[PDB]
Amino acid sequence: ESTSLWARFCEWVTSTENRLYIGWFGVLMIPTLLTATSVFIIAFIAAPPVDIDGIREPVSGSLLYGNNIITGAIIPTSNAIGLHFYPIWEAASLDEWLYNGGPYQLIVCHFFLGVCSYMGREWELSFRLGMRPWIAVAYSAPVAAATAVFIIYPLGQGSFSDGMPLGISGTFNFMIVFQAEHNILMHPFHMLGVAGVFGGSLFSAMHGSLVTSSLIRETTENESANEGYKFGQEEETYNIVAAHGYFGRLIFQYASFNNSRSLHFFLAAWPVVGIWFTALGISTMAFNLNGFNFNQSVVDSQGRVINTWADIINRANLGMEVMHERNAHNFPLDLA
Amino acid sequence: LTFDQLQGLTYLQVKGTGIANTCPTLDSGSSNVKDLKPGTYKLGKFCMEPTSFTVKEESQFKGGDAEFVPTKLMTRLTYTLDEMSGQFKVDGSGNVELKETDGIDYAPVTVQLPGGERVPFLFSVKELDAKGNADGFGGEFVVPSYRGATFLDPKGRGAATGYDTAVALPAAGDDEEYLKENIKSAGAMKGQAVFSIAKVDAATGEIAGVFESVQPSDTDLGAKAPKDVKITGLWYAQLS
Amino acid sequence: LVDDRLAGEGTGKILGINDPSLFWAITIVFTIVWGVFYVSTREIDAASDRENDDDFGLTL
Amino acid sequence: MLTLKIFVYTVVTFFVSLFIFGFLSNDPGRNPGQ
Amino acid sequence: IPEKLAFYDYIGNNPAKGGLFRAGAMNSGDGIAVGWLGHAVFKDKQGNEL
Amino acid sequence: MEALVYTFLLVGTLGIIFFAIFFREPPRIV
Amino acid sequence: MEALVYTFLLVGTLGIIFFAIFFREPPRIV
Amino acid sequence: XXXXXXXXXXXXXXXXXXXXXXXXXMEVNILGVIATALFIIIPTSFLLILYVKTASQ
Amino acid sequence: XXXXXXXXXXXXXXXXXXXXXXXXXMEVNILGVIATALFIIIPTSFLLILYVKTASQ
Amino acid sequence: GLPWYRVHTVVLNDPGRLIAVHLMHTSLVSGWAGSMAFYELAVFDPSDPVL
Amino acid sequence: AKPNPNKQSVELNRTSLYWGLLLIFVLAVLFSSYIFN
Ligand code: CLA
Ligand code: CLA
Ligand code: CLA
Ligand SMILES: CCCCCCCCCCCCCCCC(=O)OC[C@H](CO[C@@H]1O[C@H](CS(=O)(=O)O)[C@@H](O)[C@H](O)[C@H]1O)OC(=O)CCCCCCCCCCCCCCC
Ligand SMILES: CCCCCCCCCCCCCCCC(=O)OC[C@H](CO[C@@H]1O[C@H](CS(=O)(=O)O)[C@@H](O)[C@H](O)[C@H]1O)OC(=O)CCCCCCCCCCCCCCC
Ligand SMILES: CCCCCCCCCCCCCCCC(=O)OC[C@H](COP(=O)(O)OC[C@@H](O)CO)OC(=O)CCCCCCCCCCCCCCC
Ligand code: OEX
Ligand SMILES: [Cl-]
Repeated sequence: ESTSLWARFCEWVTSTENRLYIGWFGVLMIPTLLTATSVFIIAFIAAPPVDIDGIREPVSGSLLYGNNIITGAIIPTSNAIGLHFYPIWEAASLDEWLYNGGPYQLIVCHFFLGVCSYMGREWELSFRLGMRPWIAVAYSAPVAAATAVFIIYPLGQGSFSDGMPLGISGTFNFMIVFQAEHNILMHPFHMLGVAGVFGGSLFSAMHGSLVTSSLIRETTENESANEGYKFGQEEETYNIVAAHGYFGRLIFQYASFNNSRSLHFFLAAWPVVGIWFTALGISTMAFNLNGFNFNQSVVDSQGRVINTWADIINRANLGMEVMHERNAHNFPLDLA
Repeated sequence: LTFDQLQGLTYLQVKGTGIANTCPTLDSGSSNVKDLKPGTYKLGKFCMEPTSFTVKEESQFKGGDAEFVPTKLMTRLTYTLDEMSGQFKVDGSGNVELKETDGIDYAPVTVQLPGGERVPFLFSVKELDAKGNADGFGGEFVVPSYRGATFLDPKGRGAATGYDTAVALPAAGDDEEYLKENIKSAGAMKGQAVFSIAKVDAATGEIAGVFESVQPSDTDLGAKAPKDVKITGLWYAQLS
Repeated sequence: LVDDRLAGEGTGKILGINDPSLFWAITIVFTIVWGVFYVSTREIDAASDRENDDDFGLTL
Repeated sequence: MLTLKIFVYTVVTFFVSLFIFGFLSNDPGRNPGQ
Repeated sequence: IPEKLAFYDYIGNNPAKGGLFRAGAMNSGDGIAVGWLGHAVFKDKQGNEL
Repeated sequence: MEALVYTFLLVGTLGIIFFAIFFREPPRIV
Repeated sequence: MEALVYTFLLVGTLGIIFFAIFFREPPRIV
Repeated sequence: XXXXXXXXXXXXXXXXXXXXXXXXXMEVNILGVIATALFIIIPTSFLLILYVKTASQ
Repeated sequence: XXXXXXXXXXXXXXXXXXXXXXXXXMEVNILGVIATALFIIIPTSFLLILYVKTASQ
Repeated sequence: GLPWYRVHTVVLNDPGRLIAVHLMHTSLVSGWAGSMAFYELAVFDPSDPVL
Repeated sequence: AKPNPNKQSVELNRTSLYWGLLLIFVLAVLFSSYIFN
């Protein structure tokens, strides 16, 4: 029916017959994520060492430069750059761009646009399929966490060098330095984050085990129980009342969800809310609102400080603080 | 930009432009240092902006004709020495003696050779004492160690601070294989710089010209042999 | 100096336009996309089966 | 590098323009309900 | 002092000093023991033993 | 040689991902 | 290493002979 | 000639290069190549045997 | 004095034994192990895939 | 069924899948050339062209 | 679209498996000494 080029293009873009839905957020998601993917793979394999701390001490993060999969990483941008925009065209040579940690900014900037567009693309397909539009809201929790460690934390700290390195061992260095400077473990938001993932892991195991325990017999013992379910079934494949009866006796009757809709909202809310707060926690600690500091909180009658477990944590925090970025500090306070 | 032109610009009009890394140009003036009254002047605003970095490489093609190959700058516009002060003595016969005292007088620079080899060096004119005529007056200067005595290597080993062994290897540490790396030294070296006067403004007490400097590279606290770096560029100063 | 660079970093230029050619790159592309969109609005609205009067658009 | 900058400005503007005029093309009407 | 007895007093023969992926024999880690170097007694300048 | 193994393992995993998406068993209604 | 790989190849070849004789496909008339 | 033999080593380096500045890493187990190859092929073959058997019926 | 001659003084052999009584540790390319392994497993898997498919009819 | 040495004979009379099969060998040959060059560039030492 | 009419099914009887396994192992035994060299 449509004869105009744009009318035909817009029909193809929003077409739900494509193998992978594109949509209008996809014309932003696909080019940005492919750009970040291409440079990430190339940089993870063959990028030269990067002077991350701005002290002319390059750090090797590539496979072809002596790293394995665990220790390989895309090194963050140089501390000399700071938060300044460093596209490849602002560098005199591509060798200089690689030396100063250019690929990190290219990945992070295009990746942030990709996940934001991926979130919108999740809404768009739901609208095209006529379903309720809040899977994207649940996806905002991991997006916030990714945005916090790649954008907001570098923003508050003043440098992209303080972002999370794009690597496995680089991630661990990010966490350890983060504990030493902010005491993230004592922050109530990582506490909520831990309850979000420990609880989410618990609820996933319980919901999965309770549904599996209640499968209605539809197969023999020489076949997988999965065969008892046919894709497109109009009837239920497990007995919800039986599962509620088991969990009702397990703790007590009113500690169990009799409602599948309430149960599944709880399965979604608990991890999403938990990840929202731990994402906020990193964002708040980006502006140096650190976790609880109970050092020397307990003192005896004469004033002698009685140590607690918090003070032992401070001893570990002290060790990381005096060792991270060994040659980078000329002055006693780590204000940056 | 002359010195007066630069002073007529706000910091926000310079920040990011890159002209902050340029020595002032001396226009008009004269080409004869004789216009300078003989005496001992006070060197001020002395600045040396490089125009080229070349590093000598041993020739694998035999012949021993080690030549200065071209390089690519790696650390951006952070390589001009400025605010350098001292004394400048002018002789009636045209003899010139320059002596630097304070100021930046040093800047870490890294360049990359063909093949992907980053060669760092500490471009410096520290304790520069040059004597000669107006057309060419050269002298030697102190090139301090690229890394200070308290610089810790990725294994925590340093000169004045750090481990003296490979702690990662409790048994094979302190072996003959690692003796060179375990022991670190921060001794300095020396370089030769030849200056030349091209423009001299007697009225404003400003001089300018070109220079050529040859100095060793970073030795990695004594872990590697230094290469030879030739730095050619412009220079400017204000006698007062 | 030793090398050449755009030297536009941290200079507060409108839309990052260091040279006027970038303006033509953005303007020409936007005009083209706007051009093909403009001559297709009627066809797109016709699919709605309603006329884009003061009562057109998703409304609850 | 300017050639690279102009190419990227052309490319980024192209995909952003499609995004902008894509949602201006009676997007809300593209739904399976009535 | 028997050299066998002294060899037991070496932390390299401790089974809690290895690694999960430091594969092979203990000889592959710190070498093959050749001989005892004798007990090392450290003395201060004034003669006190450290 | 380890770099060869690491790169082969990584691109091998991405190869499986590509095939799992496009060369999958289509979900057919009953 | 070579001596271990030579022995496995040889005993591996002998193992195939054993299966080819006793665990063979039986020849059946029509 | 041993003087000239060591003259080249201290001078311009020898051939065959290495990935990046240095990637020899001779400490690498090398047996890990066989371990990685055997851990890939043996289970992969097991899975492919079952799938092809299944896909053909 | 220095124990540099101590390990030298160990003229009596002290090392894990070689496979031969006359010592068998010769320079063979360890790539032979991988090449032999790949040449065995890859075609063996190919044959087993085809046979198990056929045997299942 | 088909003997193992006659499997690739299925595209004998299928012009569309013959092109696909010849496009696959071309993909592998081109992929080898790029892989071979990258491997050689990781090993080649250009320091001493004469000797 | 319609299914491809050129579909065939590969076959390998047990005696072919033994021949194939014998060739691979015998050829490996032959060339292993040279590959190690
Ligand atoms: C309870 C069983 C057991 C135990 C306690 C040992 C113990 C020992 N063995 Mg041994 N061995 C065993 C079973 C066992 N073996 C079996 C079943 C075999 C036949 C394969 C062998 C064959 C064997 C050989 C050929 C050798 C030994 C050797 C040794 C000694 C060195 C240990 C070592 O470095 O291992 C190291 C263990 C690891 C590096 C990793 C452990 C496994 C991890 C934790 C499991 C992870 C899953 C898996 C690895 C994932 C694969 C990923 C893929 C990329 C590979 C040691 C005392 C060596 C020796 O000292 O010679 C005298 C020697 O060369 N063993
Ligand atoms: C471009 C060259 C070419 C092409 C397109 C073909 C195509 C074909 N040949 Mg053929 N052939 C060729 C060259 C070629 N051949 C040469 C040079 C020889 C002499 C050795 C033969 C000898 C030959 C015989 C005896 C037979 C065929 C058969 C066939 C048909 C089925 C093949 C099959 O399914 O087996 C598939 C093979 C396998 C599944 C495994 C075998 C692969 C070999 C043994 C090793 C693999 C090498 C490596 C992986 C790839 C690199 C090779 C490259 C360097 C050249 C098919 C249409 C068969 C036929 O006629 O059908 C009725 C048959 O009986 N060919
Ligand atoms: C735009 C396409 C293109 C281009 C520009 C190149 C360019 C190049 N290729 Mg490549 N290649 C391509 C496509 C391309 N290739 C494709 C599609 C494949 C997959 C088949 C390959 C596979 C490939 C391999 C395996 C190799 C290269 C290699 C090379 C490099 C050297 C080529 C050479 O000198 O060999 C010379 C080329 C020939 C001698 C071709 C001769 C053609 C014969 C003689 C034709 C005779 C019959 C003919 C029909 C005559 C009848 C008609 C007549 C009467 C007029 C070179 C940079 C080599 C390399 O260095 O690796 C990086 C290498 O080995 N390529
Ligand atoms: C050490 C191991 C190597 C690691 C390599 C990692 C990368 C590749 C991983 C592949 C893993 C997946 C295997 C199973 C796939 C499967 O079942 O496909 C499903 C289809 C179904 O059959 C086809 O199906 C079609 C439709 S459908 O798929 O059935 O819907 C139908 O039309 C057609 O008739 C029928 O034949 O199978 C195929 O025909 C696919 C082609 C055969 C598989 C080839 C895989 C190897 C490719 C080479 C990779 C190495 C070199 C790459 C160079 C660029
Ligand atoms: C010699 C010692 C071992 C050396 C191993 C060396 C490796 C190479 C040789 C083995 C691999 C090749 C064999 C292929 C088998 C085949 O095609 O026929 C399939 C056979 C035929 O029997 C089936 O038996 C059927 C009866 S029933 O259906 O099972 O009742 C009947 O129909 C018919 O006989 C047949 O179909 O099926 C089997 O039941 C055989 C069992 C599976 C094969 C075992 C392989 C591993 C052997 C042991 C390995 C460890 C050795 C150390 C021992 C301590
Ligand atoms: C990517 C690389 C990996 C792919 C490799 C794939 C391997 C290709 C398959 C090759 C092996 C299978 C072919 C043989 C299996 C086989 O016999 O197939 C059977 C075939 C004839 O049988 P049919 O045609 O009746 O059946 C074929 C089957 O497909 C159906 O069952 O014979 C041949 O094809 C020629 C082989 C004769 C003998 C081959 C080698 C003989 C040498 C024996 C050496 C040992 C003794 C030496 C003493 C000196
Ligand atoms: O850059 Mn990365 O880590 Ca944030 O704290 Mn200050 O700065 Mn540096 O030190 Mn600590
Ligand atoms: Cl650190």
